[PDB]
Amino acid sequence: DADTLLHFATESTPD
Amino acid sequence: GKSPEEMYIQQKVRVLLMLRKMGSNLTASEEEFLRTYAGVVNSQLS
Amino acid sequence: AELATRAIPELTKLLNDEDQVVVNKAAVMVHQLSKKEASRHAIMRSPQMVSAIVRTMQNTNDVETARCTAGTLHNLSHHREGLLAIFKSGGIPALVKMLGSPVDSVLFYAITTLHNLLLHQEGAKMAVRLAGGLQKMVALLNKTNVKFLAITTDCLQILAYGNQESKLIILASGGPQALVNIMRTYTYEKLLWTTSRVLKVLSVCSSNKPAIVEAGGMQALGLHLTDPSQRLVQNCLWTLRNLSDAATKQEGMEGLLGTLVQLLGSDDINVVTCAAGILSNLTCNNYKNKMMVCQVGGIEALVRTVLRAGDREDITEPAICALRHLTSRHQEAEMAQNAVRLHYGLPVVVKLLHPPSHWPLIKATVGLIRNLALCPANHAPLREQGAIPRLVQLLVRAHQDTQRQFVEGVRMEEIVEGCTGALHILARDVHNRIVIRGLNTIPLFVQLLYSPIENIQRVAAGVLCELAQDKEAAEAIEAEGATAPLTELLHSRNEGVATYAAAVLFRMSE
Repeated sequence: DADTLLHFATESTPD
Repeated sequence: GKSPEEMYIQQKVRVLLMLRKMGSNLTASEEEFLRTYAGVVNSQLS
Repeated sequence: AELATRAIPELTKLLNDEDQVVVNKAAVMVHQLSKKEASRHAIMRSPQMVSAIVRTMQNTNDVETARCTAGTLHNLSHHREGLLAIFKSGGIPALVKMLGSPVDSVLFYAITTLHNLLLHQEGAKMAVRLAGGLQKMVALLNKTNVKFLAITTDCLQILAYGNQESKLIILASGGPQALVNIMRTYTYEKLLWTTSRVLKVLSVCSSNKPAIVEAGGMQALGLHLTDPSQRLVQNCLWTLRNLSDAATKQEGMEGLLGTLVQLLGSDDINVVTCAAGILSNLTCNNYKNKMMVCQVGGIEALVRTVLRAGDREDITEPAICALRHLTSRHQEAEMAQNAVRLHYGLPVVVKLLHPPSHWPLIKATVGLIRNLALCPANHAPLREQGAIPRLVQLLVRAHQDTQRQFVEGVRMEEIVEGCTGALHILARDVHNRIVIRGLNTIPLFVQLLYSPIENIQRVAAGVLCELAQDKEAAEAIEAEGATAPLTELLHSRNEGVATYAAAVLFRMSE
């Protein structure tokens, strides 16, 4: 159970 | 290890020491066992 | 009026005269007429006039003229017909060339006129890119006039939005470092805001991302997280989050981390959501960041955040993940494990194991419980919250699934492994072992011993090993035919599997 990453890609406005 | 018996004992010591190293508690019997065979313990532990 | 028939045509002829002396004069005059509506329309409706102005501007050597012609185009760009005429007169290539001008008044007119074209004139973006405007603009980011910089940075944003090619050119021109420098140097809100938007756009590019992080982007953006400007703060948070999955190796992060922990208390859902996401990524496999976050009260702040979030998973998932990271593999993991309980977090944590929680959240929650169970003081309270029966239910259902792939992006193999892993740790307590055995789980753990997945084998052998420390339980495990499958695990390359399996065998026979 290693630590995990969350991948985000908000280029404008999340919706 | 010059017999199946001595082989059993040597591996049991090794497993118990690793078990404790991995963070699990040993039982009272196992605790006594490790004392009875402190020699073996010290061997592979040294 | 006489504007169309006499004025404009005469002036446009003068702007082409050889004796540039009569030109600088005409330039001045035209500039004045552009200042008044009536004559401004006469100018924009004369292709010959507009062309003469463009030509003159990019050929003059007389500053006063360069400024007057550029200013004229600037005033025309306010109108739709003006934007089109400049565009058709080849004004973009000319304006871009003017960005190399040594006269500040000229640069301001040129950049603002281009900004107007980029904002409203169809075809403007391509024209600017083709004229090499991106390189010119980035090179201008070393100027110090903040209103000028605010316009220039916005131009880059307009040009870079959704355009990879442009993002790469900005990168090749040193954009990342120039933009980060601006964030650490100026205090003009509008410039910080426009610059943060350019950075946000670039932060989704796999090439610009690492560059921004290397230039000190994380720390630079962190300097504005408490600014009164909400638009600025939010854009910085968005950029930070986009970059966060690639900055787990930066330092000088104390301030950023401190502020993020504070933002968890915000009443602004978007602020809290972004803050949780960023903290989760920055604590991922980085013991120093884990140490600092706990140091500034991160555990309490995160627990409170989870409490307030309720069923909102955009907040609880990253927050629970952050907590999982923070309660593992670092000097202060034990205090963190204790802190979660001390700040009344155990009840909600266990609560998240139940519907409406979705799988991704369930997976993170089980991992957190597993870490919390490493703290003996959490054994009784976790039990008293009903964690064990739920963990068993999750385990049983997931195993049955793998026997009959990604459910919401989660394989049940992971649930089987995770729940068994949490039970393995919980089994360290005598009372938990009684509950566990009473749920008739031994037969299942024995079957998990045949799992083709090594990690499942390890935790299955693990929980049986803990359960076997009690005489009666060891007998029951042997009575379940565990001996055969355990013996088969003795030669595993995985030390854990080999050790736990051997231990159960020694405990069953002793």
